[PDB]
Amino acid sequence: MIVPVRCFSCGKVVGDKWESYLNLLQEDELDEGTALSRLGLKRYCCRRMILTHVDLIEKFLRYNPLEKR
Amino acid sequence: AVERKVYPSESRQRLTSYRGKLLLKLKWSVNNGEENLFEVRDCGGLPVMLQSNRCHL
Amino acid sequence: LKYICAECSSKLSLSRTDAVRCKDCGHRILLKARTKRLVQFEAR
Ligand SMILES: [Zn+2]
Ligand SMILES: [Zn+2]
Repeated sequence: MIVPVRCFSCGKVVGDKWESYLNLLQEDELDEGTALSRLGLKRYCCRRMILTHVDLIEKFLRYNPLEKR
Repeated sequence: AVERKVYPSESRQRLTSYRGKLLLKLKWSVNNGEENLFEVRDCGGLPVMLQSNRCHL
Repeated sequence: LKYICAECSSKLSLSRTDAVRCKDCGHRILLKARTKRLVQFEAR
């Protein structure tokens, strides 16, 4: 849904890295491994949190009951 | 009034069925075609399945 | 305005002995709105 603020296994804060990860994938032609490395995620426990996030809140947000559609 | 479109979201929210209207035209024939009294008639609400040609989606 | 229409999302307030319907359109489903009240939690 929304990016987990802290990695489950260790506790390194990965919640502030989702947008920068998307930028590194979009602007630069960096693959996921290189982008995760550059973001500072060393342990694979930290790498999986940002590598496998789905970000379903974007799909959840289109059903807004407080706005005229 | 003018009939509007009812959507399955409305049907789920109302906790009621999502059914169309079934119309049959009866042929009240008498004496092998001396005179025929045609008449269409509503036959209650026929439930329809989603994403079918009888659904707004 | 304690209610929100479920089709046009327009705020509307219902008095007693009043029609349960929207005013800008003719939708019969009204969503209740969330006001400002304290809801204590635990950051667990
Ligand atoms: Zn970790
Ligand atoms: Zn309305």
